[PDB]
Amino acid sequence: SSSRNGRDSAAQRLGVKRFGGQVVKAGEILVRQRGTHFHPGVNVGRGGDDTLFALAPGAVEFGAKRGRKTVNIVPVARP
Amino acid sequence: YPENSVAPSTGELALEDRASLRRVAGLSTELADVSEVEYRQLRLERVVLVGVWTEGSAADAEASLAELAALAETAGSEVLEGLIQRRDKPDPSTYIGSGKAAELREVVLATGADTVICDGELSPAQLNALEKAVKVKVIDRTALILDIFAQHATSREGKAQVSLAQMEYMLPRLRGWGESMSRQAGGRAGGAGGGVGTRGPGETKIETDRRRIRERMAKLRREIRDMKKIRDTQRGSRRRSEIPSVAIVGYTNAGKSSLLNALTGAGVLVENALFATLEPTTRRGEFEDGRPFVLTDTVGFVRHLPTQLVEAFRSTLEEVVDADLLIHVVDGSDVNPLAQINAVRTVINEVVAEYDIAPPPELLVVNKIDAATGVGLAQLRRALPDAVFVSARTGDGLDKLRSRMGELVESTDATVDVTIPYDRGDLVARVHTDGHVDATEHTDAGTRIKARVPAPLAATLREYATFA
RNA sequence: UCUGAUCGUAUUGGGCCUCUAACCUCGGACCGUAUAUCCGGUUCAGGGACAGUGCCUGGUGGGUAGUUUAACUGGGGCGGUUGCCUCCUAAAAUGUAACGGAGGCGCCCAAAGGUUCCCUCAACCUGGACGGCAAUCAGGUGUUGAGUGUAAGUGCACAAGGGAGCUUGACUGCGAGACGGACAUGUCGAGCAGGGACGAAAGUCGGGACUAGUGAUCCGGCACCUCUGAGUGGAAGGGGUGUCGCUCAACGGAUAAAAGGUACCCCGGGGAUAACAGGCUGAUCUUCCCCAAGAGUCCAUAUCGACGGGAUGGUUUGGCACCUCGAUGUCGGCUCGUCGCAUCCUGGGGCUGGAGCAGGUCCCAAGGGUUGGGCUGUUCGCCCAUUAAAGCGGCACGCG
RNA sequence: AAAACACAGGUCCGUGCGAAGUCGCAAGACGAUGUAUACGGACUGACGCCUGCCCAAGGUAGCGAAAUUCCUUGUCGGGUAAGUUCCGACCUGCACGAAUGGCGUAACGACUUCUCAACUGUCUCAACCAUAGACUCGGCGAAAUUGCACUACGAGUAAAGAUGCUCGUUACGCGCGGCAGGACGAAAAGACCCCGGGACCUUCACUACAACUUGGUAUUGGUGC
RNA sequence: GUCAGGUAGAGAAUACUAAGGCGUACGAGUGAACUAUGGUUAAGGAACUCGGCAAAAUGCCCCCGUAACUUCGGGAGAAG
RNA sequence: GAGUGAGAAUGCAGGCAUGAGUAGCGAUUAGGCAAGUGAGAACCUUGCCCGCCGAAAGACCAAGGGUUCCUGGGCCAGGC
RNA sequence: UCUACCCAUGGCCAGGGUGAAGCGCGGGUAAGACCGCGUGGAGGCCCGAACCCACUUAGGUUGAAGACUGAGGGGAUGAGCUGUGGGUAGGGGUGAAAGGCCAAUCAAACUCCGUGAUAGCUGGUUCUCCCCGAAAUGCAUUUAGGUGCAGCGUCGCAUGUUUCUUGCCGGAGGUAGAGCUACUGGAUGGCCGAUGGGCCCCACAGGGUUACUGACGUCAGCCAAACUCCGAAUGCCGGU
RNA sequence: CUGCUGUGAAUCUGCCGGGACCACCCGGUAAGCCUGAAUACUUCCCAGUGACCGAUAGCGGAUUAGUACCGUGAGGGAAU
RNA sequence: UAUAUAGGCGUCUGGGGGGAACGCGGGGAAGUGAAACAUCUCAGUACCCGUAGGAAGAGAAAACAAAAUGUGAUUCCGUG
Ligand SMILES: Nc1nc2c(ncn2[C@@H]2O[C@H](COP(=O)(O)OP(=O)(O)CP(=O)(O)O)[C@@H](O)[C@H]2O)c(=O)[nH]1
Repeated sequence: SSSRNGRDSAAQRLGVKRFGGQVVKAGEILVRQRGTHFHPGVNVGRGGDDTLFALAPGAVEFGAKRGRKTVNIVPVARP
Repeated sequence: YPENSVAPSTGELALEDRASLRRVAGLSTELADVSEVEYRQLRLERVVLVGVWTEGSAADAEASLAELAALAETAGSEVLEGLIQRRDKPDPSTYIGSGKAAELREVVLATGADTVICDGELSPAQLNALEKAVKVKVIDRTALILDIFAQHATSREGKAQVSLAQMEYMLPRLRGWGESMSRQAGGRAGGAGGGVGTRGPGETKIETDRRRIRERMAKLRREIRDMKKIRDTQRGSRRRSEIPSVAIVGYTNAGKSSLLNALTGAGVLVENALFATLEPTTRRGEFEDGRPFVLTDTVGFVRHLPTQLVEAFRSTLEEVVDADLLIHVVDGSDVNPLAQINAVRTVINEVVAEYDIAPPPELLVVNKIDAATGVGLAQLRRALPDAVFVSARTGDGLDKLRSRMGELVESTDATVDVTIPYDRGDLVARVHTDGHVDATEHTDAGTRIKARVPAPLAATLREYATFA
């Protein structure tokens, strides 16, 4: 009475790695995603696998534009 | 062990005139009403039949397939085609002739098929030999006979006795095809249900484990033991009253239930099928002048009565052996009504052999008058022996069936003249209401008459019986 | 010696026939010898460069030996899996088991890659020769329902979908800083230089819309290098760079190389794990009930009562694996019991399709009783002859 | 303790003779002080029975029967009140199986399974009698077992079967002779099942070796083609 | 391994005895159940039981008479 | 500086409990009395009687044992 | 020295039956074969003690005894039983073959040695007080009752509130719920309606039609882990 | 550097080694011998030593000790 | 059988067996470790055979070394 099922895949730890208002260094990953759940705005770039990474030191921000959630890096002012 | 293997090469199995790979496969069977055999989904199994020509000829040759096609349709699956062979010798392996296994596999693959039938009980191996070759669900005459009763089952009595018959038919072939059926199971719904066939109970299967099968046969046998007591308790009043009873004995589809509806105003079910009425049902009726007698139907009797299913017909057999006058209904469809009647009558012989009381008086009738004898004319009405028939395939009038039935029923009621005086204000009322009032030669005052009376009224008026 | 047949003489191998001196004979006769079927010696008779033995070498070889013969597993076997990818389970961060529910992968593409530029489908409506429901064409409606090489999902109409021009970035030398993480693995990466592609430039290009398409180390192969070079110069070998060889698929990969029997078994352990027994559940089973379609001669409920529904008992078949494997001895029979009543007889009642004789069903009732035999291991059941009856069950399927 | 081994009988195979075979590294030994009417191995296991036209090339050529029992195929009766083993006439068309395996077989058997006659305490169904223990008295005088102790019962609870816990019931202290229902009684670190290790056995598992066999070369030479 | 009395017997079986040697090493009681070993059992006669297990029964000598089958030997002590 | 700390290993050596003054006291033959001996007598000595074996349980030979044979003395171990 | 078989040399088997060959006589005959009678005394012959073995049953079963006793049993002139003396020795022997026996053990005897074999297995591990104080999870495993690394303990060292709770603020989510005329499915009853059929004219073209069907669509009510136009509460990530 | 089986050299411009091999250099001069000291061990004997045991320890053996005793034998083997 | 030898006769000198360890030469395991196992390790240990000596074995470069004007038999210790 064998079972045809039983297989699965590994833990691709997707999800947002830096949330709103979080201070980031350049190059850091912001979301690991499959597809285009999020888009890039200002100072945000897309990697090979639809990853989103910072392009300047700053603070993360999540907004929307034209109907698609986008991630931006607002430049923190030096106090 | 393997000798010259050129048998279907040059040799002929039983080719006296027409055999040995001939597989006439004539009479493609099948029938269409308004098309839409299913109307949404797989409501037909596209079955195929089989027949083995034996003693007899065209008189019966096609008769088997004619009966089987109708029976399979009743089960509710389109019969694609039939296939027989002259078959001088019934081969115990598959009794099919020259073992044309590849040939029948190919002619069933050429057709949608996916279901096959047979004629007669098949031994476990006697059917496996074809299961292997065909690679399709195969169920023989007795399997379908039982499935019909299962589908039509209505009450506890039937749902138990048909269940027992099915278990005991499995008993000799618990190995092989039963496991083959269970392997893929019904698969939503199978071609052979269980205790009730038409969905509902019996949805799972018939035989799955030998232990459970034996257990359930034991329980079922005890249940029928219980039902015998219940039935004989119910059947008290008639035997306690000595009330004449008659039985409608018809082969099948002979309009027994419809005839009962007629002549008695009964409203019993009359469905198009070879096994419609499940248990013998009865009703009180009146003869020409009175005699509040009883009339009962019988359950269908098909050629080669499967002995694997007798618990169902046991009640019917009892109800026919505990009766006086028998009326034999036939169906005017086949070409050999003589064969129909002789076959169905072959059973009363063993009935009386077992429960010997006497050969009951006999009468004949054949329904379907409107549609029957379309090319028969009144030969069967004049030249043929005792028979009366006016019922139509839906219903008609009854003219002398109710007269000769009374004249041939037990005439135990004494007809000796008795003298009834005036005496009380309405003393004659007792006789008027009891013993009929035949020949009410009412005169005057102390009215003098002549009428029949039963044993107690005769003995009560004995002293007053002054000759005319 | 260069372009080169045949030459004269001397050095040699094989096949075949022989010979005797190597060697062989448990064939004979003599001597050591008085005894000796030993042994050696002389000689005669047969073989004979064979055979046998030494070193080397290819086959046959359980005759014998050393061993291997995986794990998961609602006990074990049998069956079925074993790595990677996607979804649900998965409880709105990540993650999360089950022999839980579905599927794919062990590739493909020299363009289906890079870049520049342009376009918008499916479906529907109306009209048109073949041509139709569906081909190509015209108009309109048509914001995503078509398609996206390949599983599913995340996305894609800003197009990642559809066309075309040119190209090879399917680069070399790197890499701030991060994700994931037992470790080893695994993913992302702006930007700098060299030399290119596309484009007027800005710019994009370190393979494919993303996520599977793979295998550590060892050992060895193949090309190049300002390496090394066992006294010295070389070379052999080694080293670096780049790459190559594993259904090592049991996919973190014991060996380069491996199946089975044991009731002839044995040892170390285990109630971590089974068979009997107890325990929980009650699917199955037994005891009934609820509703009443129908049957029962008319008449649901004298007697039954389908399709459906609710439970009791813990005796059957099972599920679980909680005690017991440093021992709880299995069935049937015999002896001895004791108990429940769901009563077989005897006792008291109701109803009756109870005239009487009897019967059916229900209620109360456990005091006592409930046979002997033939076959059947038979769990058990069939038969014989009686009786008022030859009851059903629990107690480690009571009691070794 | 037998149906098993053996056995006389039979049929193959090896062996031409310090044979073949076996023990031994070898010498050597047995086989044999024997010689194919013998020796060694291998199966079977007295004795009898098993069937014709083709069968310097005639053709399908497998007999095509039997003494055939899987043959509960009710396919009937005898065996008795009810009878298992069986006994006989039927369904028993590849059935089946046997050219070397099957049928028969007188005699025999502490073999297996049944029926009859006689006989009986085997039984219905038990009673009595004697002896040897038991029992009492005198002498000597162990043993296994043993966490403990002035060690009840019911219903419960608990590692789910309670002398030992809870709540109730019952029971004056101490012995003697008996029964065997408990102490999951004693006995043997369960022989069953699983796990790990082992052993021995099998083989077309792996890898070796003994042994056998094939060739090169040394022993090993001469003359002729 | 050797000797082998007498009677009844075929007998070296069995019984009782001669010669010879022993009473061999815990006893004395006691009608307990129960166990072992013997004995007997009315009437039935395998009903017991998985199974005639055990026990019972026949058993010697002399005269008659001895079947089916058979390898012609037997069977055979047939059996009676 | 340690052979340094035991209540368990079905641990090992010695001593001693419980069962318990309990089972058993070893074949299918059998002993009794009188008298003696002696502190002490069922068991020893003598006399009688009774019983057992008698193809041995009698009498020899070999193997094996090794002084167990006989006389005197003794009786705390052994003799169930 | 037991036991398996073999070798050398001895011994033993009470008593009683049947009666084969051979030989003689007589018949049968050419003829023998064959038939009766006599001596004769063969036989893995018969009955049965000694002797040997071990079929049944009871007893014993901390036994009288580590294999016996009682009572019946089988062989008992033969492949017989037995004494004395020898031979075959372990991966070897012997085996009328049971894996039987080889000194109370044999699917490879005994003793000593290698040796204090090894055992992922079971048992054992001895005096006290104080402080702290777990895990039964993840991954991998010829792996699952073992082990390595991480997690969770303790101790020393370094920093020091970075820990944690509460408030407020900034975040992504697609669960609970809910919704479907917003997607993919199934489905409940109506409404209109192509296919229509069958019917009235009758063409077949052209008009009505027709207990009826559902193409599309419409109304009302539904539901879904692998449906979502939406969508909380907690949790989580930072800041304060 | 060596053991077995084949084959098989030159005597100094000779021959071997210098980590495959080749040339130059360098070191030696095979196929012949003998040779103490430095070094390993205690059957035995003599003189001492011990943050060694002290009668269940220390040798199995403080007393009959390889004794009694067990086994056919090798062999095991105490207590006081 | 002729030379001669084998062999025979006599006479002289030696060996033979034992011993705790250590020496030299030669055969040479497996348990075990590798978490299995075969190479491998165990380990040239155990055991065995031959053979002595008070010690043995090896010993006088056909050696090392590396261009150093090198050291100068063997043995055994300590480093490396
Ligand atoms: N011949 C006949 N047929 C009839 C009559 N009335 C009806 N029928 C048709 O016959 C069919 C079968 O019903 P019927 O023959 O009465 O069944 P039955 O023979 O009484 C009982 P069963 O069907 O089991 O044999 C029905 O479908 C019905 O339409 C009649 O009077 N005579």
